[PDB]
Amino acid sequence: SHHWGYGKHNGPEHWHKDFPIAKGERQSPVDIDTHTAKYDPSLKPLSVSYDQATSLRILNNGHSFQVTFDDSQDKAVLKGGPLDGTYRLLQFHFHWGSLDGQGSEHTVDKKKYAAELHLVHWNTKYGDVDKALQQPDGLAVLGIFLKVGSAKPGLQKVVDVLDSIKTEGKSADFTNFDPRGLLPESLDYWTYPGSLTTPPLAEGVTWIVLKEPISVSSEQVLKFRKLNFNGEGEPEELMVDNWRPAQPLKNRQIKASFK
Ligand SMILES: CCOC(=O)c1cnc2c(NC(=S)NCc3ccc(S(N)(=O)=O)cc3)cnn2c1C
Ligand SMILES: [Zn+2]
Repeated sequence: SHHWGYGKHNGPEHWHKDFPIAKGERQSPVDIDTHTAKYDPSLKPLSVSYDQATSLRILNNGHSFQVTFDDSQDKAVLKGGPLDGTYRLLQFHFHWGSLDGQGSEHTVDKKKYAAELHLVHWNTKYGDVDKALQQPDGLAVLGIFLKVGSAKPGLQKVVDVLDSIKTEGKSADFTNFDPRGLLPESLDYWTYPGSLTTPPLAEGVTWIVLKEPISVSSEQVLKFRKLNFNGEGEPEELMVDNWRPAQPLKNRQIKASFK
């Protein structure tokens, strides 16, 4: 267990004491005001190249569940859009709510989605993720909203393994998972400079938030809500509402890839 969390005594309003950058100039997430975001005709097309992805493990880390990838070579990469050079996929994880009307970190005209998927990539010009974490352009997170409706077939393999990683520190083999199955049709996006949304809240992320949500079923998101923050044997505290709220935009502009 880590000291920080999402509760009354350790949640987002407390994080600044250990992580003073929590009150910084480029924190995430933010509200995306669709009427103030501006179309940027100079944004290059986004390239999501996930066909050679090598998934390794699925892990309950006490704040989310993550799927980890082999990032030792250019396998699954993000390029183009606002990005200079090549960003390698390291992991994905989710944020979700106790109810379908909350759970996302980003908001769209103050609308909260049921959940948000973060695909976390690092800039290969810095050689490893730890070095990338120290740079203002070290990371790129592709954010995808989840709404409750039809099931997402490409998520079901994830849902079906969550019973094996109920508590903090549990992991399982999770090879041959294809993250292409988590993507919506459209790659239309908003982009802005921001931060990690969990400690250490490092201000090194280029955010790329897709406009089109994916639909997941009520049964799929209910399985997320059966996970536990606690380790095996501690009082049961459901892993729900593991989202940081919108932070001040301050001196930033959100750009749109689309009209
Ligand atoms: C040299 C190879 O390094 C590693 O093996 C390594 C290092 N770190 C990780 C992570 N965790 C990461 S990168 N955490 C930082 C973070 C990111 C993204 C957001 S968000 N919520 O999207 O803003 C928050 C926080 C997950 N595997 N892994 C691995 C496998
Ligand atoms: Zn995240």
